[PDB]
Amino acid sequence: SVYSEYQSKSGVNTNEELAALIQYQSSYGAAAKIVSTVDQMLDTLLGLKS
Amino acid sequence: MRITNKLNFTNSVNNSMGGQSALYQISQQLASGLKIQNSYEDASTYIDNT
Repeated sequence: SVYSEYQSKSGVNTNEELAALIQYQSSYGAAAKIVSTVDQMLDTLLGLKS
Repeated sequence: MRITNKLNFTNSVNNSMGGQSALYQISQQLASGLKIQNSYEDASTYIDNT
């Protein structure tokens, strides 16, 4: 029991749930998608110099 | 509103894990072969038995 309870600590950031979040990260790839669209908007911007 | 969607990510793991723990708890009764093994389950019965 002392092992089990103190095995709980996680100390540093560990993986039980932290492991779950990894699959989620891809969502930012969608966030990056917009950032590219912002650059596409620069086409509209400099198009106005042309 | 916003944080809620992200925490269901947290919650479901908690929910399934808890069910796993209850499954684990049942398995401990298999190991014990007893209704309880301490007082934090039922002291009255625990004491009643004594």
